[PDB]
Amino acid sequence: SSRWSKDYDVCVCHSEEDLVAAQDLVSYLEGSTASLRAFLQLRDATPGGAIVSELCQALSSSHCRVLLITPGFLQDPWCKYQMLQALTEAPGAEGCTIPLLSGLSRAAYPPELRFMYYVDGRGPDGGFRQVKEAVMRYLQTLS
Repeated sequence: SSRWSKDYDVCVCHSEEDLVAAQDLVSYLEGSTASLRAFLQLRDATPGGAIVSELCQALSSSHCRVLLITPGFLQDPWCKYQMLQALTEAPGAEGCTIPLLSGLSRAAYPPELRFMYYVDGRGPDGGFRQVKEAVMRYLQTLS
């Protein structure tokens, strides 16, 4: 059998500042826990110019995604314009991301995020690791 069913299963979009974290948390599931194949596609230095790529269905082909960033960094226009896919430009119920926030009242993230999510991980309670528990709540769909 060569014909594949999907190209991407899980993607962890985060800053290189936590390259070790994303790889540490992903390593847990990669083992014999979730039995999935997650990949980290960090921003790469473009060759120069930049065009408007067609609808990236690949990003929507994924099942789940882990998003871990700061309230000050995510506040940037790049993160907002990039996360636009998770804001409104989403598939429907796939490629869902889990943005971790440290007790933010819509001060760091836009109002578009308004939904039945409720960002958790406020104060120094180990929000970083909490990202692993967040993705665990998504598996509930496979019950």
